[PDB]
Amino acid sequence: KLCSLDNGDCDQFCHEEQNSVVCSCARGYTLADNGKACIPTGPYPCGKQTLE
Amino acid sequence: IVGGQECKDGECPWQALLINEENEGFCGGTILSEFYILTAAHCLYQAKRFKVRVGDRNTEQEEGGEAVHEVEVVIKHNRFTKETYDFDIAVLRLKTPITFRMNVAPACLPERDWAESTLMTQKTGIVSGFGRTHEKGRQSTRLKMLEVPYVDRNSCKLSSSFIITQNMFCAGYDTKQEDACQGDSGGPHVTRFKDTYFVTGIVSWGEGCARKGKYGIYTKVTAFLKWIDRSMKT
Ligand SMILES: COc1ccc(-n2nc(C(F)(F)F)c3c2C(=O)N(c2ccc(C4(CN5CCCC5)CC4)cc2)CC3)cc1
Ligand SMILES: [Ca+2]
Repeated sequence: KLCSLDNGDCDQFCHEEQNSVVCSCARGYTLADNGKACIPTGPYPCGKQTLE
Repeated sequence: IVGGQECKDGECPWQALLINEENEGFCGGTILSEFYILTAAHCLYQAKRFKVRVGDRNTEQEEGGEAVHEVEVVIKHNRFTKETYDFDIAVLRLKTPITFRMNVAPACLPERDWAESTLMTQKTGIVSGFGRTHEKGRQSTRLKMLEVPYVDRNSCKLSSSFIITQNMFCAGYDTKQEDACQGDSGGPHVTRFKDTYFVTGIVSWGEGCARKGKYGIYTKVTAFLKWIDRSMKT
Protein backbone atom coordinates (compact mmCIF):
# COMPACT_ATOMS: atom_id res chain seq x y z
CA LYS A 1 0.00 0.00 0.00
CA LEU A 2 3.03 2.24 0.53
CA CYS A 3 1.80 5.85 0.53
CA SER A 4 -1.81 4.64 0.73
CA LEU A 5 -1.01 3.01 4.04
CA ASP A 6 -0.89 5.81 6.62
CA ASN A 7 1.03 8.18 4.32
CA GLY A 8 3.84 5.62 4.29
CA ASP A 9 4.83 6.69 7.80
CA CYS A 10 6.10 10.01 6.38
CA ASP A 11 5.58 13.24 8.32
CA GLN A 12 4.76 15.20 5.17
CA PHE A 13 5.12 14.45 1.43
CA CYS A 14 5.07 10.82 0.35
CA HIS A 15 6.17 9.41 -3.02
CA GLU A 16 6.19 5.85 -4.34
CA GLU A 17 9.47 5.48 -6.26
CA GLN A 18 10.34 2.03 -7.62
CA ASN A 19 7.61 0.36 -5.57
CA SER A 20 9.24 1.87 -2.48
CA VAL A 21 8.13 4.70 -0.17
CA VAL A 22 10.07 7.96 -0.32
CA CYS A 23 9.34 10.86 2.07
CA SER A 24 10.10 14.55 1.58
CA CYS A 25 9.37 17.86 3.33
CA ALA A 26 8.18 21.39 2.59
CA ARG A 27 10.64 24.29 2.23
CA GLY A 28 12.01 25.07 5.68
CA TYR A 29 12.09 21.49 6.93
CA THR A 30 14.85 18.92 6.74
CA LEU A 31 14.17 15.23 6.28
CA ALA A 32 15.41 13.51 9.45
CA ASP A 33 17.96 10.68 9.57
CA ASN A 34 15.16 8.11 9.60
CA GLY A 35 14.09 9.55 6.24
CA LYS A 36 10.54 10.06 7.48
CA ALA A 37 10.25 12.87 10.02
CA CYS A 38 10.55 16.51 9.00
CA ILE A 39 12.78 18.86 11.02
CA PRO A 40 12.34 22.65 11.07
CA THR A 41 15.57 24.28 9.87
CA GLY A 42 14.96 27.60 11.59
CA PRO A 43 12.48 29.54 13.75
CA TYR A 44 8.87 30.03 12.70
CA PRO A 45 8.64 27.09 10.26
CA CYS A 46 5.69 27.11 7.85
CA GLY A 47 2.47 25.41 8.87
CA LYS A 48 3.12 25.76 12.61
CA GLN A 49 0.83 27.73 14.91
CA THR A 50 2.97 30.09 17.00
CA LEU A 51 3.11 28.82 20.61
CA GLU A 52 5.98 30.74 22.19
CA ILE B 1 -16.80 34.03 8.97
CA VAL B 2 -20.34 32.89 9.78
CA GLY B 3 -20.31 30.75 12.90
CA GLY B 4 -16.97 29.16 13.77
CA GLN B 5 -14.80 30.44 16.63
CA GLU B 6 -12.42 33.35 17.24
CA CYS B 7 -8.81 32.61 16.31
CA LYS B 8 -7.04 32.33 19.64
CA ASP B 9 -3.52 33.59 20.20
CA GLY B 10 -1.16 32.13 17.62
CA GLU B 11 -3.73 29.82 16.04
CA CYS B 12 -3.85 31.58 12.65
CA PRO B 13 -0.39 33.20 12.17
CA TRP B 14 -0.55 32.95 8.38
CA GLN B 15 -3.56 35.23 8.05
CA ALA B 16 -3.01 38.50 6.17
CA LEU B 17 -5.50 41.34 5.75
CA LEU B 18 -5.69 43.74 2.83
CA ILE B 19 -6.58 47.24 4.00
CA ASN B 20 -7.78 50.19 1.94
CA GLU B 21 -6.97 53.91 2.16
CA GLU B 22 -8.97 54.32 5.37
CA ASN B 23 -7.26 51.30 6.95
CA GLU B 24 -10.38 49.17 6.46
CA GLY B 25 -9.97 45.46 5.78
CA PHE B 26 -11.78 44.42 2.62
CA CYS B 27 -10.14 41.06 1.91
CA GLY B 28 -7.79 38.45 3.33
CA GLY B 29 -4.65 36.70 2.16
CA THR B 30 -2.23 33.95 3.18
CA ILE B 31 1.39 34.54 4.17
CA LEU B 32 3.52 32.27 1.93
CA SER B 33 6.95 33.58 2.93
CA GLU B 34 8.71 36.72 4.15
CA PHE B 35 7.99 38.56 0.86
CA TYR B 36 4.86 36.89 -0.57
CA ILE B 37 1.14 37.07 0.12
CA LEU B 38 -1.38 34.75 -1.58
CA THR B 39 -4.84 36.15 -2.28
CA ALA B 40 -7.77 36.25 -4.72
CA ALA B 41 -7.64 38.14 -8.01
CA HIS B 42 -11.14 39.61 -7.62
CA CYS B 43 -9.91 41.26 -4.44
CA LEU B 44 -7.70 43.53 -6.54
CA TYR B 45 -10.70 45.32 -8.07
CA GLN B 46 -12.15 45.86 -4.60
CA ALA B 47 -9.76 48.71 -3.80
CA LYS B 48 -7.60 51.24 -5.64
CA ARG B 49 -4.71 51.66 -3.18
CA PHE B 50 -4.10 48.99 -0.51
CA LYS B 51 -1.54 47.60 1.95
CA VAL B 52 -1.18 44.25 3.78
CA ARG B 53 -1.45 43.93 7.56
CA VAL B 54 -0.20 40.86 9.45
CA GLY B 55 -0.24 39.69 13.07
CA ASP B 56 -3.63 41.28 13.73
CA ARG B 57 -6.48 39.54 15.57
CA ASN B 58 -8.55 42.46 16.83
CA THR B 59 -8.85 45.48 14.51
CA GLU B 60 -10.32 47.55 17.36
CA GLN B 61 -7.05 48.41 19.12
CA GLU B 62 -3.25 48.23 18.96
CA GLU B 63 -2.03 44.91 20.34
CA GLY B 64 1.64 45.27 19.46
CA GLY B 65 2.46 42.43 17.11
CA GLU B 66 0.88 44.01 14.04
CA ALA B 67 2.83 45.16 11.00
CA VAL B 68 1.75 46.81 7.78
CA HIS B 69 3.58 46.15 4.53
CA GLU B 70 3.33 47.99 1.26
CA VAL B 71 2.91 45.96 -1.91
CA GLU B 72 5.77 46.11 -4.38
CA VAL B 73 4.40 43.92 -7.15
CA VAL B 74 0.90 42.61 -7.81
CA ILE B 75 0.98 39.37 -9.81
CA LYS B 76 -2.54 38.63 -11.05
CA HIS B 77 -3.35 35.49 -13.01
CA ASN B 78 -4.04 36.64 -16.58
CA ARG B 79 -6.75 34.01 -17.07
CA PHE B 80 -8.85 35.46 -14.26
CA THR B 81 -12.36 36.32 -15.46
CA LYS B 82 -14.72 38.64 -13.58
CA GLU B 83 -17.68 36.77 -15.08
CA THR B 84 -17.11 33.32 -13.61
CA TYR B 85 -14.28 34.05 -11.14
CA ASP B 86 -12.29 31.24 -12.77
CA PHE B 87 -8.53 31.48 -12.14
CA ASP B 88 -9.20 33.53 -9.00
CA ILE B 89 -5.61 33.73 -7.79
CA ALA B 90 -2.99 36.41 -7.24
CA VAL B 91 0.33 36.74 -5.44
CA LEU B 92 1.67 39.87 -3.78
CA ARG B 93 5.35 40.79 -3.55
CA LEU B 94 5.93 42.98 -0.50
CA LYS B 95 8.35 45.93 -0.45
CA THR B 96 9.76 44.91 2.93
CA PRO B 97 10.10 41.42 4.43
CA ILE B 98 7.67 40.17 7.07
CA THR B 99 9.24 39.58 10.48
CA PHE B 100 7.89 36.27 11.72
CA ARG B 101 6.91 36.21 15.38
CA MET B 102 3.92 35.35 17.55
CA ASN B 103 0.81 35.37 15.32
CA VAL B 104 2.93 35.93 12.20
CA ALA B 105 4.18 32.91 10.25
CA PRO B 106 3.71 31.34 6.80
CA ALA B 107 1.50 28.39 5.96
CA CYS B 108 3.20 25.59 3.94
CA LEU B 109 2.75 25.10 0.22
CA PRO B 110 2.21 21.36 -0.48
CA GLU B 111 3.15 19.31 -3.56
CA ARG B 112 0.30 18.70 -6.03
CA ASP B 113 -0.17 14.92 -6.13
CA TRP B 114 0.25 14.44 -2.39
CA ALA B 115 -2.03 17.39 -1.59
CA GLU B 116 -4.84 16.13 -3.84
CA SER B 117 -4.49 12.55 -2.67
CA THR B 118 -3.83 13.06 1.05
CA LEU B 119 -4.93 16.57 1.99
CA MET B 120 -8.12 17.10 0.01
CA THR B 121 -9.39 13.57 0.71
CA GLN B 122 -9.65 14.33 4.40
CA LYS B 123 -12.96 15.32 5.92
CA THR B 124 -12.26 18.97 6.66
CA GLY B 125 -10.16 22.04 6.05
CA ILE B 126 -9.99 25.34 7.92
CA VAL B 127 -11.00 28.74 6.60
CA SER B 128 -10.49 32.02 8.42
CA GLY B 129 -10.98 35.78 8.12
CA PHE B 130 -12.32 39.14 9.29
CA GLY B 131 -15.33 38.94 6.98
CA ARG B 132 -19.01 39.30 7.83
CA THR B 133 -20.42 37.19 10.66
CA HIS B 134 -23.84 37.24 8.95
CA GLU B 135 -24.73 37.75 5.29
CA LYS B 136 -26.18 41.19 6.05
CA GLY B 137 -23.85 42.03 8.93
CA ARG B 138 -20.69 44.14 9.07
CA GLN B 139 -17.03 43.10 8.86
CA SER B 140 -15.78 41.31 11.95
CA THR B 141 -13.32 43.15 14.18
CA ARG B 142 -12.09 39.79 15.48
CA LEU B 143 -10.23 37.26 13.34
CA LYS B 144 -12.19 34.00 13.02
CA MET B 145 -11.64 30.43 11.85
CA LEU B 146 -14.08 27.68 10.88
CA GLU B 147 -13.66 23.99 10.09
CA VAL B 148 -15.39 23.39 6.76
CA PRO B 149 -15.79 19.90 5.33
CA TYR B 150 -14.81 19.09 1.77
CA VAL B 151 -17.90 18.87 -0.42
CA ASP B 152 -18.37 16.15 -3.04
CA ARG B 153 -17.62 17.65 -6.46
CA ASN B 154 -20.74 16.21 -8.12
CA SER B 155 -23.07 17.40 -5.35
CA CYS B 156 -21.73 20.96 -5.39
CA LYS B 157 -22.07 21.22 -9.16
CA LEU B 158 -25.74 20.33 -8.76
CA SER B 159 -26.13 22.87 -5.95
CA SER B 160 -24.54 25.75 -7.84
CA SER B 161 -26.28 28.15 -10.21
CA PHE B 162 -22.86 29.03 -11.62
CA ILE B 163 -20.28 26.81 -13.29
CA ILE B 164 -17.84 25.12 -10.93
CA THR B 165 -14.63 24.87 -12.95
CA GLN B 166 -11.69 22.52 -12.49
CA ASN B 167 -9.83 25.41 -10.81
CA MET B 168 -12.16 25.44 -7.82
CA PHE B 169 -13.60 23.10 -5.19
CA CYS B 170 -16.41 23.36 -2.66
CA ALA B 171 -16.38 23.29 1.12
CA GLY B 172 -18.85 23.99 3.89
CA TYR B 173 -22.30 22.78 4.88
CA ASP B 174 -25.53 21.98 3.08
CA THR B 175 -27.82 23.44 5.74
CA LYS B 176 -25.66 24.20 8.80
CA GLN B 177 -25.20 27.93 9.46
CA GLU B 178 -21.42 28.17 9.02
CA ASP B 179 -19.46 29.40 6.00
CA ALA B 180 -16.96 32.02 4.84
CA CYS B 181 -18.43 35.33 3.71
CA GLN B 182 -17.86 38.79 2.19
CA GLY B 183 -14.54 40.14 3.50
CA ASP B 184 -12.97 36.70 3.91
CA SER B 185 -12.21 36.49 0.20
CA GLY B 186 -8.59 35.95 -0.73
CA GLY B 187 -8.24 34.50 2.74
CA PRO B 188 -6.71 31.14 3.74
CA HIS B 189 -8.14 27.66 3.35
CA VAL B 190 -5.67 25.30 5.00
CA THR B 191 -5.69 21.60 5.75
CA ARG B 192 -4.00 20.17 8.81
CA PHE B 193 -1.86 17.06 8.57
CA LYS B 194 0.07 15.79 11.60
CA ASP B 195 0.14 19.19 13.33
CA THR B 196 1.29 21.04 10.22
CA TYR B 197 -0.99 23.30 8.19
CA PHE B 198 -0.86 23.31 4.38
CA VAL B 199 -2.46 25.90 2.10
CA THR B 200 -5.21 24.16 0.16
CA GLY B 201 -7.45 26.95 -1.05
CA ILE B 202 -8.30 30.62 -1.39
CA VAL B 203 -11.71 31.93 -0.32
CA SER B 204 -13.32 32.75 -3.67
CA TRP B 205 -17.10 33.13 -3.61
CA GLY B 206 -20.54 31.89 -2.71
CA GLU B 207 -24.22 32.40 -3.40
CA GLY B 208 -24.87 34.40 -0.27
CA CYS B 209 -23.43 33.10 3.00
CA ALA B 210 -24.23 29.77 4.66
CA ARG B 211 -27.52 29.39 2.79
CA LYS B 212 -29.40 26.10 2.69
CA GLY B 213 -28.33 23.91 -0.21
CA LYS B 214 -25.40 26.22 -0.98
CA TYR B 215 -21.67 25.78 -0.37
CA GLY B 216 -18.54 27.93 -0.16
CA ILE B 217 -16.41 28.08 -3.31
CA TYR B 218 -12.62 28.09 -3.09
CA THR B 219 -9.80 28.48 -5.61
CA LYS B 220 -8.02 25.12 -5.99
CA VAL B 221 -4.45 25.88 -4.87
CA THR B 222 -3.15 22.51 -6.13
CA ALA B 223 -4.03 23.64 -9.64
CA PHE B 224 -1.67 26.65 -9.41
CA LEU B 225 1.35 25.47 -7.39
CA LYS B 226 3.67 25.71 -10.37
CA TRP B 227 2.25 29.14 -11.17
CA ILE B 228 2.76 30.13 -7.54
CA ASP B 229 6.36 28.92 -7.54
CA ARG B 230 7.04 31.00 -10.64
CA SER B 231 5.26 34.05 -9.24
CA MET B 232 7.54 34.02 -6.17
CA LYS B 233 10.65 34.68 -8.26
CA THR B 234 9.40 37.81 -9.99
C1 LIG C 1 -16.79 30.86 0.91
O1 LIG C 1 -16.47 32.21 0.59
C2 LIG C 1 -17.44 33.18 0.35
C3 LIG C 1 -18.89 32.90 0.29
C4 LIG C 1 -19.80 33.99 -0.02
C5 LIG C 1 -19.25 35.33 -0.26
N1 LIG C 1 -20.15 36.33 -0.63
N2 LIG C 1 -20.86 37.04 0.31
C6 LIG C 1 -21.72 37.87 -0.28
C7 LIG C 1 -22.68 38.85 0.39
F1 LIG C 1 -22.33 39.04 1.68
F2 LIG C 1 -22.63 40.01 -0.26
F3 LIG C 1 -23.89 38.30 0.32
C8 LIG C 1 -21.56 37.68 -1.67
C9 LIG C 1 -20.57 36.71 -1.88
C10 LIG C 1 -20.21 36.25 -3.16
O2 LIG C 1 -19.20 35.57 -3.30
N3 LIG C 1 -21.05 36.60 -4.21
C11 LIG C 1 -20.76 36.20 -5.50
C12 LIG C 1 -19.56 36.70 -6.18
C13 LIG C 1 -19.27 36.18 -7.50
C14 LIG C 1 -20.20 35.21 -8.08
C15 LIG C 1 -19.97 34.69 -9.48
C16 LIG C 1 -20.78 35.09 -10.68
N4 LIG C 1 -21.10 36.53 -10.63
C17 LIG C 1 -20.09 37.37 -11.30
C18 LIG C 1 -20.92 38.50 -11.90
C19 LIG C 1 -22.00 37.64 -12.53
C20 LIG C 1 -22.40 36.85 -11.30
C21 LIG C 1 -19.72 33.18 -9.66
C22 LIG C 1 -18.63 34.16 -9.97
C23 LIG C 1 -21.40 34.72 -7.41
C24 LIG C 1 -21.68 35.23 -6.10
C25 LIG C 1 -22.34 37.28 -3.93
C26 LIG C 1 -22.23 38.33 -2.83
C27 LIG C 1 -17.81 35.63 -0.14
C28 LIG C 1 -16.91 34.54 0.17
CA1 LIG D 1 -5.04 44.78 16.86
